[PDB]
Amino acid sequence: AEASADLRADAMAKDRSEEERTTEAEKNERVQKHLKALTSELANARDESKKTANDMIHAENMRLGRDKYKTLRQIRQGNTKQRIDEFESM
Amino acid sequence: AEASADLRADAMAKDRSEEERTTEAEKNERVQKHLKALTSELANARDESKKTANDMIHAENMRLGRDKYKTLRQIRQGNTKQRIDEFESM
Amino acid sequence: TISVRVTTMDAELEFAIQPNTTGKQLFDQVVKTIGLREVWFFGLQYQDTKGFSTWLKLNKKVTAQDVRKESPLLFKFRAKFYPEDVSEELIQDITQRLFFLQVKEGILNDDIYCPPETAVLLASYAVQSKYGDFNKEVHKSGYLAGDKLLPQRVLEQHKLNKDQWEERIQVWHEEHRGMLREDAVLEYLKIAQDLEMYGVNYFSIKNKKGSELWLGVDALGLNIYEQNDRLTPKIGFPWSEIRNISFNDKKFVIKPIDKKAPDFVFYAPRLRINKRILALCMGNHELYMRRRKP
Amino acid sequence: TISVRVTTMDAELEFAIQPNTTGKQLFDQVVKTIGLREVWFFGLQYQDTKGFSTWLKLNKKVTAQDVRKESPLLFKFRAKFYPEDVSEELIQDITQRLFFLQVKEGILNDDIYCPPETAVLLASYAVQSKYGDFNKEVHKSGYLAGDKLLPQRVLEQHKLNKDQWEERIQVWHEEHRGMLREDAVLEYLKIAQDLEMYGVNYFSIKNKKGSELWLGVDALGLNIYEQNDRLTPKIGFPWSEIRNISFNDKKFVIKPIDKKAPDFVFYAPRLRINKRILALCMGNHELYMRRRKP
Repeated sequence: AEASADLRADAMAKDRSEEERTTEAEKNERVQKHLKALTSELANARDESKKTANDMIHAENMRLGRDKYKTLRQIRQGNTKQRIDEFESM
Repeated sequence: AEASADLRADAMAKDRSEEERTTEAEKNERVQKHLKALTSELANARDESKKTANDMIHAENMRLGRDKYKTLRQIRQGNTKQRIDEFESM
Repeated sequence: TISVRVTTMDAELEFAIQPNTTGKQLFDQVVKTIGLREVWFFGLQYQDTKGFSTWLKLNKKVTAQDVRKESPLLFKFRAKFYPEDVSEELIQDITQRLFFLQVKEGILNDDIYCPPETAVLLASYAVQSKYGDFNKEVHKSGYLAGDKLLPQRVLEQHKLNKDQWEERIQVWHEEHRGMLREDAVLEYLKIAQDLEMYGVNYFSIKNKKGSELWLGVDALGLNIYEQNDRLTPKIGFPWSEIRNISFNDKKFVIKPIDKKAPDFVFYAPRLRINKRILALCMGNHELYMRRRKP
Repeated sequence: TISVRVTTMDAELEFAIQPNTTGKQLFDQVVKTIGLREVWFFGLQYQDTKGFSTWLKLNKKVTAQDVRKESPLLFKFRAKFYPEDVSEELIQDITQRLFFLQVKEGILNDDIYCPPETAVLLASYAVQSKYGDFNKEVHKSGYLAGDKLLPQRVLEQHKLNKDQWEERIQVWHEEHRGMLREDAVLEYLKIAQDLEMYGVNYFSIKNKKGSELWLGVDALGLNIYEQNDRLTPKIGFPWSEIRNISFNDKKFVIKPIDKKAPDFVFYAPRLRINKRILALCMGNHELYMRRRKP
């Protein structure tokens, strides 16, 4: 029989790679199914008049389709001067 | 003719009176009508994806019927040891 | 003589004072000069040698306080205490104006959260106060171009440009036709005093377990807020329930009126902060009492 | 000899050290004793004389640091740095367990915000890890009664009692049937690392105009947050954009890699804070680089 094989180093890591990461829930169907189920099971037990500020920020973040990595990617846009100016304007 | 009049000091102030106060918008019908009008006028200019934490806290407060004086009343309920205990548990 | 400059919300005063001058003497010249009689709400603030905003003690000499050695000495005349109700406690024109400009400044800078509808209604009263009745002849396109009418947050949330904003505000300015300038100032303060953060001095504090919280000191009492929510306090103590306050370095202790309840204790990050808290509690407690039983 | 006690998340160690002992020698006994080779993530924390949580410098003597003179000296062994990805970087059982217990502690105490659905899923993995497969014979009504399964905030928002919570959680425990204890720990960490506040060191900071904001230092860079929102940062700087960091008292300066962009400068309330920020930036930067180009 016959066989061949090229030999080369395929460097997988990369600077700023964290900006392209996805969440476990997005890459793990079982975790995603579990969280969907838990959302249903708790819908009835939840007292909607007891929302903390973080609860409201979080729900709004989900409504707008935000995640940790997508936000990191987004907030690093622009050049250094633009971001420093936004910082001073905060 | 004839007239009579009883004479007595009717002290109107009172400790913790702030708890029973109402807002100007609740006691002023013109202000209340102005605010209602402004809510309509701005509804269509608002970018609903730009909501700060305070905007959310405020809208939830309104949803639940809160106001500065009603809350002051509510949060002072209970005795001093119960409130100090809640403080430590925060 | 020592050169001194005292700035109010809408006026600048220059005074030359002898080294012997005490805060109280300097304060008296300022209130005297501006024609202000409701002085109990006010104080003189200065930047100290360390760079901290500090209220000038009235019973000590100016020169004996850590004033930022420079010339002239710069002081800001501001309200340190707020009335419980503006329509019953701010009798003079100068007093209302001063409170209005200071409150408006906090609203405009977002120190005091104000929802959008209210911010626009406030802006329209502020306009009527500054310009008097809308007049089609004088108030042409762009008459509000140099005014700070709204907090940045409100501008960022609505898809309106500067001109659209100034057209919407004009409609509202027009609405208050006939209202005197003093009445627009008062109306503005009536609405503003209902805001949750209005008149509240906030202080970062910790409980025994180290939880980060906010202590609010205001005309009505003491309030405790969750770190993330300064609009709705969770716990509150009315003045009548406090018999004694005191601090030992970072520890502050509030003793209740009875004996059964334990001491309300919290920790400030700096002694400087506890000193400010003590001064503020004392002042608001005294004025609270003085309104009720004079 | 000096009496020392070092507590990890699930174990307590008692050491007797000579006065000559450095932080590095003490750290080596600890990791040696617990069988931990992935040491770079860890550190020893102590309460100083002043009462501040402080990381023991490894290059200095233990006695020459402001350790709270007492006996034994009390230290907490904890992760000072977090991996970017747990499945890749936490190879040992002891490493995973230590990160899991610490992370769980922050979730349970609400240091890291976690929404309710995720908090219950996490609780169920923590239960599988502690108890192994649900067994109707061993795990009778009440087996979870002494466990801290959820953050107080989640309990307060749902109209459920302790028993209802245990029953709901038991269903989920049962769901993970067959999952090894080590896999439940890793699954827990994989979900937890996606939380917005996970692995972030938050510091209260001000910009030039005095606005109150949060600086977040983590494994991936520097982030700036609005005062009220610590979940979603508004501005961010990746490590590769920073060339130098330094501080002069309260002022902290971050120099960008080029020349045309100005310095990113902010002010910390204490010099202690800036020293912590520097230590944290350096460590995270180094490990970040090391993962990419060893």
